[PDB]
Amino acid sequence: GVGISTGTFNNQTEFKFLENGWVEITANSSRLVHLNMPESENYRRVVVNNMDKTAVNGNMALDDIHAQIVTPWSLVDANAWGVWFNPGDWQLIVNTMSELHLVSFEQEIFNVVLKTVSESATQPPTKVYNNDLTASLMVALDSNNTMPFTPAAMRSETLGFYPWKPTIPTPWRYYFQWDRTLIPSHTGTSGTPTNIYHGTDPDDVQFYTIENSVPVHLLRTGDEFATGTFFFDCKPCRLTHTWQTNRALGLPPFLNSLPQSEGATNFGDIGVQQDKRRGVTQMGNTNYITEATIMRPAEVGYSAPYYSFEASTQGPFKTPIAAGRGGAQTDENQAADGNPRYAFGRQHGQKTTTTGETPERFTYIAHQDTGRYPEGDWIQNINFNLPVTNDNVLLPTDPIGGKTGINYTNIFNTYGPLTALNNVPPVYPNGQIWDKEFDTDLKPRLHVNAPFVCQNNCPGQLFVKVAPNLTNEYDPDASANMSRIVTYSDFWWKGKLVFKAKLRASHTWNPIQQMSINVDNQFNYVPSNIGGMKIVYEKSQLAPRKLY
Amino acid sequence: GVGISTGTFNNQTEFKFLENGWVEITANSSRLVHLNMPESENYRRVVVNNMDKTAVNGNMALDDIHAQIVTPWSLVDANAWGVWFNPGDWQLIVNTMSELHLVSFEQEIFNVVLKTVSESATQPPTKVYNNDLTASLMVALDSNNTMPFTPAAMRSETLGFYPWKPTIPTPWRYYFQWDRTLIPSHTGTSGTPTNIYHGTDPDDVQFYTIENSVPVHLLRTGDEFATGTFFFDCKPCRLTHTWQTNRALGLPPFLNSLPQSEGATNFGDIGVQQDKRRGVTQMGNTNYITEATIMRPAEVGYSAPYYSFEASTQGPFKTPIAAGRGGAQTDENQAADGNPRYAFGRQHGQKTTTTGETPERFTYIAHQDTGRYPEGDWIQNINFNLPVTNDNVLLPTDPIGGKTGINYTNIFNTYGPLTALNNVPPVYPNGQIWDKEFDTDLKPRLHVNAPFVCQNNCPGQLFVKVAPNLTNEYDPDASANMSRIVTYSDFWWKGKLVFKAKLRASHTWNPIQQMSINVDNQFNYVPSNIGGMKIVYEKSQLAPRKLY
Amino acid sequence: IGGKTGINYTNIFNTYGPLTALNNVPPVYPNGQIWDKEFDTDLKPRLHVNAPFVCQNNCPGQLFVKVAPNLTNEYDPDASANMSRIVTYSDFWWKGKLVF
Amino acid sequence: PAAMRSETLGFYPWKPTIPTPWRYYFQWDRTLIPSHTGTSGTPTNIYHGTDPDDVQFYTIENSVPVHLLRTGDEFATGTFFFDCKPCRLTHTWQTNRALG
Amino acid sequence: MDKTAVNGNMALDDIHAQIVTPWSLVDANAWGVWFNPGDWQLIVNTMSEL
Amino acid sequence: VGYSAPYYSFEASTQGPFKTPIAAGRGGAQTDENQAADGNPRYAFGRQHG
Amino acid sequence: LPPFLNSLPQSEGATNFGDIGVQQDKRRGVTQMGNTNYITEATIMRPAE
Repeated sequence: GVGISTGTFNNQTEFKFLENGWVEITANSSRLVHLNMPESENYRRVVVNNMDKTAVNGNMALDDIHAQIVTPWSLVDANAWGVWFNPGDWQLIVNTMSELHLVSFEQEIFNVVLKTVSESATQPPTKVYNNDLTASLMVALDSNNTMPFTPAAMRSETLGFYPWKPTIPTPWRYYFQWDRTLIPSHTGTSGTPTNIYHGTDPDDVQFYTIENSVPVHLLRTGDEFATGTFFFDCKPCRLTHTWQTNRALGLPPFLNSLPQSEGATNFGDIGVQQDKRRGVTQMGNTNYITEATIMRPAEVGYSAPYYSFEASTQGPFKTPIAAGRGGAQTDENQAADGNPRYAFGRQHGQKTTTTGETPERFTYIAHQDTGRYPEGDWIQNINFNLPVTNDNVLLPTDPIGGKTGINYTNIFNTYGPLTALNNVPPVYPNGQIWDKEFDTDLKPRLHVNAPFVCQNNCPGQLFVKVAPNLTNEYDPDASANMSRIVTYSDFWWKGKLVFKAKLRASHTWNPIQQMSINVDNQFNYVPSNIGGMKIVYEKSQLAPRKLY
Repeated sequence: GVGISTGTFNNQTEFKFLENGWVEITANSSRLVHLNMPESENYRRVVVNNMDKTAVNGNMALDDIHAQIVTPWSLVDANAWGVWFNPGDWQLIVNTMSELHLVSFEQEIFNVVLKTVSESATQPPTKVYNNDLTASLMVALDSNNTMPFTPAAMRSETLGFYPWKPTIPTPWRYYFQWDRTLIPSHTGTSGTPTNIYHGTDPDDVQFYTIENSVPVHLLRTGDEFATGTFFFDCKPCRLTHTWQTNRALGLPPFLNSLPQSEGATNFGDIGVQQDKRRGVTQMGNTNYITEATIMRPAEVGYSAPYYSFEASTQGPFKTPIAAGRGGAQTDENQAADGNPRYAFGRQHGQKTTTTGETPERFTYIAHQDTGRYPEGDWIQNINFNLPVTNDNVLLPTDPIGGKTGINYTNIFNTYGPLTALNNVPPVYPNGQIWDKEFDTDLKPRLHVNAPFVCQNNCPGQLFVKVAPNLTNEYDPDASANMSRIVTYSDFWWKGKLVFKAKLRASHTWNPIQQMSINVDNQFNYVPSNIGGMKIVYEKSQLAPRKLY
Repeated sequence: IGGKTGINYTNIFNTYGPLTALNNVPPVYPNGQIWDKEFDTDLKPRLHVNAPFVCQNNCPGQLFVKVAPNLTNEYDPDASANMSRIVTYSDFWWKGKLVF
Repeated sequence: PAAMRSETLGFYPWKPTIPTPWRYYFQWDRTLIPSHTGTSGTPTNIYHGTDPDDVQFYTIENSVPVHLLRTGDEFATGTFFFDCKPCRLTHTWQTNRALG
Repeated sequence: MDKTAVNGNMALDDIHAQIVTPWSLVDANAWGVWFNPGDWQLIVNTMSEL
Repeated sequence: VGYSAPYYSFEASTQGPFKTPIAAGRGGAQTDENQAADGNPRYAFGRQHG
Repeated sequence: LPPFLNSLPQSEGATNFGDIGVQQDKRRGVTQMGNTNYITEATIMRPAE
């Protein structure tokens, strides 16, 4: 009814321990969503063109030319870790569990309130907000996944992370087809390369509308819309990292001489010469069996061509890399490729009382040792004389193509049938939870943006829009814009995400690295005297696991 | 039989998760115990007298005069935390659980081996060790608790903490009655005070023997002795600490002025004068309602007379204190009373390859804020004029009895019917697990040495002794010592301690302090290149809990 | 005591013992508290000095109330300023029932 | 408990009342050395800060289910049942000088 | 701290830290909420335990 | 019956000084409003509460 | 548990005493003095009073 509520606020996460060390995690989340009427009631087709920026030779990485369809609908997106967990629940899950399953997902909309602004133009020009009890909110649930899938976590435009703060939805848009061609150059190149935007191929035109595809529900004040329960079928995401490289697989060599005194410089020693040892190598012309030459079962990780831009029908793009380097060799100073860098605003983890429009940034360096250190690689000739000569090695200090800043590791690629690698780790709080698999014949082995991939079907997207509120003067045969009453809405969203985890067990004599609070990160978890909150990122794969 | 084994080595700890968030922890432990034949086969009554040490005036804290009965039996004692858990299992229990129950306890002895040394006196004088298949080992289990209860963890004489290292049992002894009287003095006292050892009261003489009290089992090589399962009935031991003092109980005052800018120096302010506020105090002649004067429901902790030696029938002793101070005010520099100090050797956590006979020491500072800071206490007159006068306060800088190093906090005592306090926390690895309740009419509310107190009955003590191996020449009517064959033994001990714990839950937005490994304590959990191991102490009450 | 003429030994005296008998606190009309919560500690106090009844295992839960946010048309969560709301208040009726 | 700050509901049934703005204590560390009037120098009057081992930040939203009430709505707590010792309405007069 | 900076006034300490929440509390834990002086006179004069 | 407590005794701890609570104070023929005592509570309140 | 005696008497008499063969600052056990290495019979921790 008019003065009857249709739902209940709930933002609790529960832990229900089953038998055999399985625990059912059910995270609830509720928000207050503020929605304005759209700027235009029509679908647009806008072409973005920053050709003045890439007209300077060398700046071809800054390309932004694309085409998109601007729709009057808005999207409610809750596909991020920080929507469902606070740092206490995340510390509990990360420290106590070993693997994670994704079970189900629901959402609903209740307690709709529509108000109209009537700006009484005084000399202090005021505005009185009145309830419009007969206005409607239009809600479309794309359960068959007919619309193009747009995850909002990649643009940092999901729901907010604080339960006591009102949030906004994202204006929806999708990509339209275009053709462009950009020839690269460098600073000090004679002439201008081709920088051409061709247009649209008629064989690839797809124009989607919400009205022709999805049934749209009209919600007044006493109405309530509830999505049913979707059920996932996914692979488990493991909360442990591996440390073993190719240099630490299998049986170590037997030491015939052990140290007799304590110290960091009392080393052990194999008492056999390198040309008198036993074991298997893969060098048919070499009697040396060392730690770098001994045969391993497979290879962990691979080398990829890093900072490689590939061009296609719609312009250049960067090549994605599955796992980057990180650990004792690389810091914030030592720049690497493969580690993602997140940017976000005050709604998603930045300090709420900060000044300026510069976002907050961090680079996520994972714990799994599956990367490569490109400054220590080399090729050598198959003759394999051990004091190697100048013209028999390919070093990373040798120029490729005459360019002194390019070596062979920039174009190297060692992916093969012996390559083993790991899935991507979850990133709290800004990371995505699930993702959709590509509708192609040969599917990729992993995604670099989400730990779960719903294979057959994913949860349908939820669209929302304020219904048009017309005035007395309205002529559809006139070419001008539709004149509407200034209306906005407030509704309550409530979701429920259910997981399933397994409690970890101790295997070693020594303790394990855990997530804790100390004197350094103390004031990152409490509000300030004004109420400024923030959410700093936390690691997810803390405990180690033996690979082999 | 002779060539048949009678048991299985087991040193695994299991975690069996039940329903409703309860987990059954079952710790197994196994050792190899090395036992020699006793020095004498008789019971002795030895009186220890260090009267030359306390003959100097002022050293009366160094009293060691007592009397004891030296028995030829040895004790197998496994009442310590480090016998049952490694640091990985302790990290799991401390980080994941909230309370701890003690359920049952078993032990057994198997695979007995008795050998005789026959020293063939050559010029390199050798010794050949021969199996004596008909020798016996005597095992007595005092299941009715007839012998006096002696816990070996208070003298650091339990079993070892490493499963791959052979251990020894403790030679048993108990206290005999004596009477002594020592009058204290100081350096520069005219004359000598009374330093007299009187003797034994005949009303209090108790001489216990193992043979007249306990049935003794004789074990040959094919024999095996197994204690049954004892079942505890105890209160649960909680793995969370409290932080709330008397200054943080109840509703805070309402602030009429909040800060407008961020900073450590933008304070809030109650906008009411101290003589115009509302609330309840306990001062009938004072209109001031401040944070120190406002009525609280009860009192947390108490003041005790610290470093107070009390004298009785058998000499002076220190007064035990339940909870000492510790935290932001006290460090290793700022000495305190109430916090225990442990000393131990290479078998119990010291570095195994260290040099010297100086033991390893640490002071255990707990996390629970239930102590007192004696430098900030004061008494004042009941007239309560607020700028207080010199002769109306009792300060800790005022001398008591004319002594400049003694103030009133050394003789103060504020235990009352309003005092609330907490049980003692477990100390890993050197701390005791269970303790026996006193057989008196009015029992103490807690013990300062063990978190569990078995009230009605405790597990019985296990005594062990090599049976006498006589030679051909033996005359009992001759006053000389019995001549025996030099014999020793090796047997395997195996115990099983079962607990019950409850998994913790998250309640706050912020994370909780956990136990972790880092770059500082990294090499405390791995062996060295010689095999030197150590066990450093770990805290047990890490998470906080609201008191009120 | 200690050379101070305004302090005697009764200010530092304490004669609580195992022979001490004493009474519970009396109710104070009208300003006094009715019930109180027991401390969640291992060794609990024998009485409280502020309420005659102490609910030992559990006490009645507290009741919190708040007016829901009433936003205007201009609202930007990415702006560091304060949320602008419509000035709202409430009136409700409370009704309790205590049985002795 | 709000009775210790004199901030409960009103005592007259025919008079409108207000509720109390909620707040709780956060952890801090401070140290104050006492003195008297006419003491040479200044004692230590230091506010240290917060211990990270004792930080507890509670919110209503993450802990309690919150009901939304419009005009036609009504919220009713169930019946809680106490288990307490009886409070006696008689006093004792006998000292140690009047026993036996 | 300006109040307790004068020597001798250390009973007037008010330094603490608190969390200020936007919620309000309905508290009816007092004797005067439930009884008028007539009912209190009846209970006090006629009864012995409660 | 009853006990003696250290009266107007301020104890200090981690978070500052506080007064020691006393269970029962004196009162009767010897003590009046003039004769100040310790243990008896003192209430302050406003127009809403009496 | 009493302390272990490393030297027992060899003759009978009221003045043939035993002796702990460890110095007072070299013994093991639990005390309640955080600033003292001496473990004597008056300093050693007892369960209650």
